[PDB]
Amino acid sequence: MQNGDFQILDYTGLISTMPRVDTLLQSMNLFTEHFGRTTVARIERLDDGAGDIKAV
Amino acid sequence: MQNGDFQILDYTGLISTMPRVDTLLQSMNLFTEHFGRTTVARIERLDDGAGDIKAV
Repeated sequence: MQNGDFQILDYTGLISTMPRVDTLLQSMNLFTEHFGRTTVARIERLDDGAGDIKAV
Repeated sequence: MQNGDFQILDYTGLISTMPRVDTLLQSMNLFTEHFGRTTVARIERLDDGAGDIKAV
């Protein structure tokens, strides 16, 4: 590596830094992946239960 | 050994001591070594990150 016009110098190394990227949620694997075709999706719900019987 | 000029003495060997020499820091092998040619050294640093992609 070149120093001033009439002098030289020795290059040593490179230092690099980058912010951390988190992957905890990815690791936990709580999300299921679906590969569709369109840009619209449907979800179906069906809720059921029961009541109480009165004397007659 | 003789004493004065006509008597004798018993010799009890040598006694020697030396001061401390601490190598705890050196032993850990923390530092690295680089050998070059000139008297002036350069270093280079590179910083990189990421961006917050939005929806369009």
